[PDB]
Amino acid sequence: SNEFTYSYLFRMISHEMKQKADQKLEQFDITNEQGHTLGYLYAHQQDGLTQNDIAKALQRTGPTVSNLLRNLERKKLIYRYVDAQDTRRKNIGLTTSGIKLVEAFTSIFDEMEQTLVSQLSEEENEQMKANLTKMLSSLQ
Amino acid sequence: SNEFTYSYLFRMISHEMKQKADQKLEQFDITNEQGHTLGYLYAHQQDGLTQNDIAKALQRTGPTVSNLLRNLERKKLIYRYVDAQDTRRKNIGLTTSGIKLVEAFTSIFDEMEQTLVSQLSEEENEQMKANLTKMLSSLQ
Ligand SMILES: CC[n+]1c(-c2ccccc2)c2cc(N)ccc2c2ccc(N)cc21
Ligand SMILES: CC[n+]1c(-c2ccccc2)c2cc(N)ccc2c2ccc(N)cc21
Ligand SMILES: [K+]
Ligand SMILES: [K+]
Repeated sequence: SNEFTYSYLFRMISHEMKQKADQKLEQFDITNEQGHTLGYLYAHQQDGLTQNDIAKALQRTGPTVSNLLRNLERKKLIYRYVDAQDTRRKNIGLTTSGIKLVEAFTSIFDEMEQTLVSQLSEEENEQMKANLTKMLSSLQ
Repeated sequence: SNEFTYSYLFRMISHEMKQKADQKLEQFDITNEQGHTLGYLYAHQQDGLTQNDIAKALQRTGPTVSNLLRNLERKKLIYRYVDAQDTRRKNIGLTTSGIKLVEAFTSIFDEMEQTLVSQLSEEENEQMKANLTKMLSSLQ
């Protein structure tokens, strides 16, 4: 409808999506930082990740990353295994519970997006995302 | 672009609009409640508003409204004048500084909206607002 400002519609949609996601998030009890770490591992552990690599990629310091990985390992969401190429070296990866956790978190957003996408045709979705991007561009 | 989720675009646009509005808002130093009161007065003072009317419309109690109007009157943003129809009665309205303040606040959003609207054609804007409303509908 034309009775609403873009500000209102965007505020409400964003608020609602946030509320749903948050209500879904309160049962993980894991840190934002740790969530980002687990997601990075989900996306890149096939590269054989070391602590330093995680530090660089996360743009955090070594001891902070150490703290995170220590806490995640305590929770049994990650583990360290001997490198297949070089048995001298160790790599960090997800455990089963970690993979499950990342997939759940991600499924929340994938389902939300799919819900939104299914309301419009492919062309309508394409036009919508393009106009949204133009608008945001107009906001910077 | 299709590389972004609706969640991202809506979060960013809403965040940005919020940041701009807030940065514009920090120089009024007046309450949210008082802002709403002043806006209601801007929209309806021609009806000859009484304290009770404001209470009903704002869905607040009498003494709370009294507190608000007391503070607004202290700041010289509102005033009480004798009713033209019934000199027995008094009405609440904006002063000059109040009208100016409401117009400034409102101009922030009108300008923001106009900025957003000018990026798209009228048909594009109409389609966009309609799809946004459908989507929000899909979120409730
Ligand atoms: C970095 C995004 N992010 C956030 C997050 C951090 C800050 C603000 C907003 C959301 C997050 C927040 C909570 N509570 C739980 C899990 C995650 C998470 C999990 C995985 C991932 N790949 C990114 C994640
Ligand atoms: C009621 C909207 N609202 C809010 C507001 C309140 C709560 C949350 C968000 C914005 C507001 C917040 C500040 N700081 C200053 C002025 C106003 C305002 C002013 C006029 C109006 N007609 C509505 C107004
Ligand atoms: K790895
Ligand atoms: K009045």
